[PDB]
Amino acid sequence: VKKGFRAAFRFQKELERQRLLRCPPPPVRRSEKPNWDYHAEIQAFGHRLQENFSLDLLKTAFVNSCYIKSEEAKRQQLKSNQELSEQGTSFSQTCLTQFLEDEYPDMPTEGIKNLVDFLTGEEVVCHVARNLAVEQLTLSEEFPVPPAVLQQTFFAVIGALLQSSGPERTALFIRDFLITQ
Amino acid sequence: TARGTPSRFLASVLHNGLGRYVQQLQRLSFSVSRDGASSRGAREFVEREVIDFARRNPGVVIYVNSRPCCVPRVVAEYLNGAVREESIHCKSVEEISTLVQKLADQS
Amino acid sequence: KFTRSRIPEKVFQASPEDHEKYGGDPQNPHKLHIVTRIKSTRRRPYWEKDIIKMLGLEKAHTPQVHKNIPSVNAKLKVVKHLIRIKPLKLPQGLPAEENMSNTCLKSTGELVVQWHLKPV
Amino acid sequence: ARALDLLRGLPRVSLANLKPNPGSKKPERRPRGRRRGRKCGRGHKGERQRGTRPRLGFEGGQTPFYIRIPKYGFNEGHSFRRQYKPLSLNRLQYLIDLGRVDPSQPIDLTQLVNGRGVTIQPLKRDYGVQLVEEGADTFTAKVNIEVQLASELAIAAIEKNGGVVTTAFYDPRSLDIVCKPVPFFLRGQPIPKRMLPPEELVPYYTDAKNRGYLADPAKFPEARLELARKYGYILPDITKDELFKMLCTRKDPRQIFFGLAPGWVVNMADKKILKPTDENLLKYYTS
Amino acid sequence: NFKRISYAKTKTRAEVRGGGRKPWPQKGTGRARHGSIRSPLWRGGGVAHGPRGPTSYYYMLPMKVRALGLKVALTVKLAQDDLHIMDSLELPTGDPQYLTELAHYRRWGDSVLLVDLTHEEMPQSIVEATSRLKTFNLIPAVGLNVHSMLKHQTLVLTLPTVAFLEDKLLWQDSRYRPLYPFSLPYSDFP
Amino acid sequence: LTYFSARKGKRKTVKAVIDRFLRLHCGLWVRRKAGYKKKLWKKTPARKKRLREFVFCNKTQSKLLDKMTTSFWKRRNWYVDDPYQKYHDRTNLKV
Amino acid sequence: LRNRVTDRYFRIQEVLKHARHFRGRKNRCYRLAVRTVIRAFVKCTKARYLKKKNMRTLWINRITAASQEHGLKYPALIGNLVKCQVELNRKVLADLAIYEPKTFKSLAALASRRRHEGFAAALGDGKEPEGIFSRVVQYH
Amino acid sequence: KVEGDIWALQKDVEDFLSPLLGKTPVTQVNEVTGTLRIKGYFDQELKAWLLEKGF
Amino acid sequence: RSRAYTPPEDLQSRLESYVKEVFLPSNWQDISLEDSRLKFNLLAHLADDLGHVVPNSRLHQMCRVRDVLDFYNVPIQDRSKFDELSASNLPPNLKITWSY
Amino acid sequence: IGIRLTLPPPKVVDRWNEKRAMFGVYDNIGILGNFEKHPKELIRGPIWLRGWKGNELQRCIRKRKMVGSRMFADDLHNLNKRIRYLYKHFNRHGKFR
RNA sequence: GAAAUUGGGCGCAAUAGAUAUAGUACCGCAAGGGAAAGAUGAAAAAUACCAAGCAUAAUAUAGCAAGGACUAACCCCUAUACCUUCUGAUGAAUUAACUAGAAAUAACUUUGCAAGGAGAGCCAAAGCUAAGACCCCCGAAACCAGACGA
Ligand SMILES: [Mg+2]
Ligand SMILES: [Mg+2]
Ligand SMILES: [Mg+2]
Ligand SMILES: [Mg+2]
Ligand SMILES: [Mg+2]
Ligand SMILES: [Mg+2]
Ligand SMILES: [Mg+2]
Ligand SMILES: [Mg+2]
Ligand SMILES: [Mg+2]
Ligand SMILES: [Mg+2]
Ligand SMILES: [Mg+2]
Repeated sequence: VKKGFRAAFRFQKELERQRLLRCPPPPVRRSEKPNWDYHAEIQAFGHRLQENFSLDLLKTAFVNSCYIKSEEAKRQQLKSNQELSEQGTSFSQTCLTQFLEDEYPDMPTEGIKNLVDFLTGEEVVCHVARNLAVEQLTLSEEFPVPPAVLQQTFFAVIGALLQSSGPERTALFIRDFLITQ
Repeated sequence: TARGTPSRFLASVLHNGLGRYVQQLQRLSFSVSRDGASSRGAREFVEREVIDFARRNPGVVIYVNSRPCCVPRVVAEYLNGAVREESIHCKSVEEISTLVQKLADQS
Repeated sequence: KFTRSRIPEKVFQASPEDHEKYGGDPQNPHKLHIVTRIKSTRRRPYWEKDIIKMLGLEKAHTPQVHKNIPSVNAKLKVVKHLIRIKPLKLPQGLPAEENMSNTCLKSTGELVVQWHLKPV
Repeated sequence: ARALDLLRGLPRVSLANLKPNPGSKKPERRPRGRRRGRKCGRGHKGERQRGTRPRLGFEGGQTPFYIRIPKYGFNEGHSFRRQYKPLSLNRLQYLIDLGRVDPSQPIDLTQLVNGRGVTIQPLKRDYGVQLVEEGADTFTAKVNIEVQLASELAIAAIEKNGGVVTTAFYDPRSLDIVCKPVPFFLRGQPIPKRMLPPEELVPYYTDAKNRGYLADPAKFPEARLELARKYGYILPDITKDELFKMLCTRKDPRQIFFGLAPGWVVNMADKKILKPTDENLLKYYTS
Repeated sequence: NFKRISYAKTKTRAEVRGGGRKPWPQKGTGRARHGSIRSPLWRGGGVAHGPRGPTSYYYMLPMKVRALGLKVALTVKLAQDDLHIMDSLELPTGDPQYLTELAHYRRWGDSVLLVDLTHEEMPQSIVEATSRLKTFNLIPAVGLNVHSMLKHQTLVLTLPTVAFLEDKLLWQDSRYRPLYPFSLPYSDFP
Repeated sequence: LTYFSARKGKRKTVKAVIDRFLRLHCGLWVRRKAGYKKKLWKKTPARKKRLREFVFCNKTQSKLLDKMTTSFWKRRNWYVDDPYQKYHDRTNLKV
Repeated sequence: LRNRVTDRYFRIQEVLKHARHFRGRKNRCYRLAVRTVIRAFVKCTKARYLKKKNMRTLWINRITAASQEHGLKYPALIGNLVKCQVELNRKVLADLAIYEPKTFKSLAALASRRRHEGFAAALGDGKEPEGIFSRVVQYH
Repeated sequence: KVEGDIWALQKDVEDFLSPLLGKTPVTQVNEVTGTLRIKGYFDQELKAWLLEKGF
Repeated sequence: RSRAYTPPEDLQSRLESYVKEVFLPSNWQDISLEDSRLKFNLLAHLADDLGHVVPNSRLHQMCRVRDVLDFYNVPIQDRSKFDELSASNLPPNLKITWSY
Repeated sequence: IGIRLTLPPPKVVDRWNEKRAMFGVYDNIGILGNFEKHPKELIRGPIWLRGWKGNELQRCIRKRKMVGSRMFADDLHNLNKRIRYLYKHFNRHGKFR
């Protein structure tokens, strides 16, 4: 028994690290960990992308309809997402067909439809919105945020930027995140 | 060495310069002891430099936790979900400012 | 025994064939040498190592300006196998205080006092 | 000071703030690491790494320097030679000017110790003070000194100004009681009688030229007259002025302290003096 | 450190028990040459350079440096605004909770060093109040030091202790070199 | 020499050194020259005049003699009629 | 033992995180892993010079191969592109050789054109007009 | 025993001694203890100088 | 009993009124406080009134009335650092907690 | 693996103990109690090292002459052998001389 | 190497600290030498993760076993094991634990005071006082004294 405390503390934490690598816990969503202020971080998501939102409208862009239903399942013991996502995916489909009809005039429109259904696919939009902190702000039922839900929240964020600041700034947004894919 | 370490190819996160530039640093989490000689330079960093820093980039959300720590830490979280936990243990304010700007500038 | 080598004076007397070979004039000679160390002082005697330290030639391939006076020429005659000597020729004048910063010594041996980076 | 005004704004000094004066503490060099220990300071394995280099002065086999040389008596009788700490007159004028030695009293050796003008140590066989002629010019003091040796020019410098010099003698026992008298009156012994000089020094202290305390008080004006003629000053008469009763007081031989007598037992506690009245003790102490 | 005495002692290779003859001979075995089973390489052997005996770490600083250290502690406590001077340590009641409430109201600190002039003449109420408290400590003025001025946040003098400290510490300035110790009698010292 | 005695734990002087040398208080060790009373019948009078001299010591000889004696011997000595007393303090050095 | 060492698992583990991929007992035993881990770090730093060297000979092999496709040799190509004040380097020429072989073919045409002007200029000696691609751009 | 601003005393000593040297004397203030340390013996000149100043 | 100090706006006339009530001439800002009763009455009235007392570390520094005047018009404001940081008009992305 | 798996029981240290709160008192009993005691008369310990500092050979010499007559028999014997060793070491072995 | 004379723990905590759980086991004719080791819990009237070593999981041309790398483990290229002793053979299976620089004369650095310093003794022609900072581990044949042994 070697007297002292610091080697036992360091060894105690390395044992904690091998406990975390041998049997890691299932990943918890970020709003259920320390250092979360939801409102401050929606505002940070606004200023991060270099645009302004009406913050309540972006807040409803992150609130799904599954979350309200399981939330009211939890009440017994909020505007949904679908309007903004409808407007956002209608707009982004027609503006992606604008860009891809302008810069590729010789394409068949079957090919423009398959390009646009790539740039609004679940693989692309789910790969984009996991690196723009959309997934951390999504109020969803289950974690990880399932890909149809997160596609819906991403186009809800496009709809909220549309009602915020018009069609030109969303056209620059869609240009800078969906077309660069 | 290179054969013991993993390697990777040079990349960006979501084509980070093509359309626009996005600050890849989401959250900083300072934790600073109130009474404690290791977080002295953290204390004088919160008092002097963290508000100026928080205004020079508003897409970064900064949490100063200020608990009784025995080693102070900064925990940078990035947009692609990486976490860099670095210590600000026994550092001056200027060394902490170059460290925090180092974490801000990178991805 | 290996000793220090004197070199006789007929070695250092130019011939008019050499004035035809190199570009020199025996009347009105040049003022400044450019000396450049191009052969290491290691595996050389310690006196030659010292003369290289006095002349300011511890870096190889770095030019140094000297006077064309017989004392500096005596030290240069000690280490003439390690160095390279060119006359410092000056096409325009020596630089005044206006042109003091904007000079460049070219590889020909000339020192130009206006160094633009534009083609002619 | 701006510095205590700095100490307002700083945290309180504790046992967690203290730090030595930079430069005080060299770091301990100890043989661990690549530089402080592989051979650990000793070099290659010989006799100086093993630890066994021979004594100081061993020259490896030739006869050592400190033994090739003839013994000569530089230090032959060193611990029986007498030593006398100098007191220059520049020093004693310095003591008189700063109030440390009162010249309106007799200046025995106790008064030069209690003003801390002269430190003499009776072990390491100092036999007292010798006057030193340094500072004889610019010595402006009427004084009465009792100094165990005195050069003629120092007698002249004192006796010019109206002074009196006498040269007393002290045993190492007697001198030791004279220097620090107060640790003798805590010793409980009666005051002893100081002994007369040895045969070397009886011709010193019986001569009136060097002002011996065993010499005539009938040969002193001849010697004071002779120095006053030699060094060119008109000899002032001590008899005229008002300090004459002070400038005449001598303690006789076989008296160590000034107003006291041998055989007395000073009781420092209740401030008394026990005096003996037995006749055999009085024959012994007044001898 | 001057009062410190370390009682750590170990056994050297000569003091540890047994080990007087060679374990195996010098040459024939293929084992290492050893001379005792108690040399410092052996499990059970002596310690080569361990602590030896009671060692005392005694040293005196000169008394002018200790006295100047008491001065420096007093000016530092006054300059940090931690000196408080009373006229006497006489409490209206002898409970501890009165004195902790008083020290909390005047924003003194966690720990208070009360200093009175003598140990005989300390008032009974401050003795009963501070003899129970862990952080409020009565000390005579003779007992004043520097470790316990820095250990305590506030320091509380009375006016007789202040005149005492001025007398005892302004004495060290303008005093002669000693002929003999000051416990012995002098013309003017006590 | 003895660095720590068995009785006192003090340094000891080498008494050969005291018996042969003279420490002046500035640090200079005076010695006598070797052979100054030997075979004088075969020595030239210049050499006999050289041998009867009080010769100072080297620097390393001086530091060797300092290490071989103790602080009693390094001490001011205010003797009566000392012959060497005018040689103790070092006058007018420019180092 | 007054203070014997508590923190020794971590010194060992500072060495052995570098040896986790060795063979034999070198990944396990500290005495063996120190000699091999030190020796691996010495190789790791002396191999910076060999990385630079081996890339350059690799580029000369690729420029050699691709210029032999156009009849040139490597000394002809590099010499007569220096002589055209085309101060491309070996890395860029090897990468153009792989990825842009028309630019490499036109650089081989510019270097063989300059090579022939060097031949015809250094054949008909004396004062003559210089070649067209033989002209230099003076910088002052 | 210098009590006060030692940098004024270093300026005035350095202005006093530089005619006796040509150059400014090379000194060292020790602002903590309050000493001032000059190179070369100038004890009698500084004692006379400080008696002139009134200290 | 809280160490916050906010200097009054009539402090010139109040302090001057105390200087007259301890005494009185013109140029009253240059009155020396060399008398110790005068200093104790003046600063005792000011400490009784304003609730703000000259500390021991400063008490020898006022040798004129003007120095007490210059002392009683610095705002000594005392609150915790949690109440200083959160009142320093933080940006909307600084979030400060105090787990105490 | 000589390292402990559970971290040790906590070290409760009372800084306001009797000994710690009154440490250092009467270190200045000489300089402000009229020099009646020395501070070296405050230290308690072995009788041969109350107010004395020496190296090991001197602590052994002083221990032998100050308490050695009533030391135990084989402790006195071990101590004479230590003085004999430490004598033969300090005086004959070392680097600097 | 005198003398006169003077006057509880900034310990250890099971290879440590005692040899000691025991002068026991064992070894020796004897004197004599001399070990090792234990860990639950409040209650037993409650029966994890980590050394080396292996196993899960044998191997694939080539070579101090790595490094540069690489899409890729190997293949390509580079690379005369470490300590110590010599100007340039020794020792080590491996892991864990243990295991080797000890003295403050003089000088220096930092304070205090300063023609004086020092809490007597001691030094002093700027000194003196205080502190910091310098001096290893193992290994013979032997010699002597006293026992135990035919
Ligand atoms: Mg033994
Ligand atoms: Mg042996
Ligand atoms: Mg043991
Ligand atoms: Mg005795
Ligand atoms: Mg044991
Ligand atoms: Mg055992
Ligand atoms: Mg294992
Ligand atoms: Mg190979
Ligand atoms: Mg072997
Ligand atoms: Mg080990
Ligand atoms: Mg038989």
